[PDB]
Amino acid sequence: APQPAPENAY
Amino acid sequence: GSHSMRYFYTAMSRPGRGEPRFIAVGYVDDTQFVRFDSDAASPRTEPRAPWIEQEGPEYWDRNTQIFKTNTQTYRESLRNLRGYYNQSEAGSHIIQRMYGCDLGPDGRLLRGHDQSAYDGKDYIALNEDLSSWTAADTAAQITQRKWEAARVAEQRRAYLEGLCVEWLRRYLENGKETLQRADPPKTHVTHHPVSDHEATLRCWALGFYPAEITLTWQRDGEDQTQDTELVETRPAGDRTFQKWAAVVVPSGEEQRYTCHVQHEGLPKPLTLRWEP
Amino acid sequence: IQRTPKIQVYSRHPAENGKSNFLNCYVSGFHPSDIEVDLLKNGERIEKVEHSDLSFSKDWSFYLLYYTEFTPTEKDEYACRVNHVTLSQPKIVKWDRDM
Repeated sequence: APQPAPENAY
Repeated sequence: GSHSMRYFYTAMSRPGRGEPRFIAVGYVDDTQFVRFDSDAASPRTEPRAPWIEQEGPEYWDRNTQIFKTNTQTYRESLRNLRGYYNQSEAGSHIIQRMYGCDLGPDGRLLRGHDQSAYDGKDYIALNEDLSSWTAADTAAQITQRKWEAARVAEQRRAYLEGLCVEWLRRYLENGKETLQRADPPKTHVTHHPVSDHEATLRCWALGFYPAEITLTWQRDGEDQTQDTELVETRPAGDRTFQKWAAVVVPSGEEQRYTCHVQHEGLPKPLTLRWEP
Repeated sequence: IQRTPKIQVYSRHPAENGKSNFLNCYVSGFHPSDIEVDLLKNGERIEKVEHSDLSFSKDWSFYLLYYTEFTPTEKDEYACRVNHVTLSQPKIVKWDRDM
């Protein structure tokens, strides 16, 4: 399973 | 360790041809198991390995929402980086990100990973402590300040030590018949005369898994690293890999050369020689 | 900057004339990701050709596998045609059953 979203924008 | 899980994200801008495309693929060791492409007719996380198909509807919908949300977030990130580098809105750029967990042969977390690149160059990476960052330049420093203020490292660490390891162990069990099976390489040496007094000895390794392998030529017990032509390990298309190493030798001196093969699927390293 | 693709043309299983196999064209080490790859039979583009999902290596360069089923022979010539932003002209790589 992938990293939870939302991720922080760069 | 002996196992790992990795997700690879690629976001690519293309001014004049729509919004940035976002692709994500997931792997357990050298086996891909999922994919998502924002350019698909109807974007949705799709299975790429037999053992992942058993996951329920919630699993796939959860994955799809994450990647659909990421599609939007990475477009924002591309706009941000364009600005950090004072770049024109006319060029195409790419953000790449690799992240995942490594487990020891016992099943314990060995280490976590989270690395990003911009246009093929290292941008920012989470350090092994899973708490601090290493920025490549003043632009990445802006991202670093932003992620430190938002406690991003803490969120990545929580994932890497928790969900990442948990799901990896689950996948390893569900696909144990393949993921936990090493296939040794089938080996042989071919001979190709190049001239009257020189011939090419090519050592082959076929049908092996995982991709990790060591192929070397020795002359009188001395390896020929500098004189050996070693091609990049390549996929066969049936989950296995292929690789070969060649050396040009003097006719009649072939028996002074030996090919050595090391692979996880081999109880003991192999030593081959040309057999006329 | 940019990186030119490495190209390897080979078969999935050892080549046996008249026996169904798989022709592979592995392109790797390139950047950016846009790339055009065609598998050719006697100079003609093969229609049914699939490819793997885009992924990249530790050095961030990309790699893709293009493949199609095929039956080897002594006469039929196979090759892989690759074009990339780093190439001024499309690169042609012929299949050598011993490579």
